[PDB]
Amino acid sequence: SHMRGPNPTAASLEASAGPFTVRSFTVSRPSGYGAGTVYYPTNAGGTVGAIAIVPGYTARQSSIKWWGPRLASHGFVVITIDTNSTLDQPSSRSSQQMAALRQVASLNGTSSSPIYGKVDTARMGVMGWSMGGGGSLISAANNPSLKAAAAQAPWDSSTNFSSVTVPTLIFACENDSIAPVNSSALPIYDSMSRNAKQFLEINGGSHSCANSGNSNQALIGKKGVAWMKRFMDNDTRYSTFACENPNSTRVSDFRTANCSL
Repeated sequence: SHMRGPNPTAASLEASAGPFTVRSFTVSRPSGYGAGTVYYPTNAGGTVGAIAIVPGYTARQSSIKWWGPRLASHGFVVITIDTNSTLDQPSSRSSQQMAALRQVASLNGTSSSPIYGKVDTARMGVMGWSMGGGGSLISAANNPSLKAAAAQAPWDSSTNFSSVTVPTLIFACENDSIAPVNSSALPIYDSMSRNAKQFLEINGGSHSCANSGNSNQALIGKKGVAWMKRFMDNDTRYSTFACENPNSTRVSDFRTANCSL
């Protein structure tokens, strides 16, 4: 267990920001990816786990930026990345996500870095949108020591993620016409037998339903923070929120397995 911050409430996890103070910086010399913003917290008590977030095809940090402060304010170091090319495919995106986690761990050891010793480099998570969500699931399949994964509107050329043992949360957008739920998100979710997993489908959601500026930041933010706290911190105070079937008009579908209360 790695418990930091007060006992959460649905209300405080729905809030725009958690208890901790967040400052950010642009990574100076990115190592094995295009660009990175690091978001961190100053007064967490101990060190916090790190999460690397990757956008979709043609997209940049903009699409996924809101997660940086939303997660960091609850006790994580979060790096949002631009890929080497906006036209990088999921396997390449996974490689770059893992290179960003690698560099976050190096900046942890770098006296000139604002996250100097602010990071616990044994507790790492992966997140991403679309092809970046596909990348996150590849990162989880290839690296089972990752503590948690969350993909929003994921897309990959293959829907078989049966090797994934990492607790995985899938955000789906009901009306997605880019990576439709019935051919992408759902099939990907159904492939995972060996892990804690969850599927939350956003009612009437387009492909961008979990991106910066979305109309469900309360519910989506609550779920992603609760999932990452539960599984990255092994913090059982978050079990109620991580596993709950939300009683919301904003949710069109909910599935979960191996998520014990």
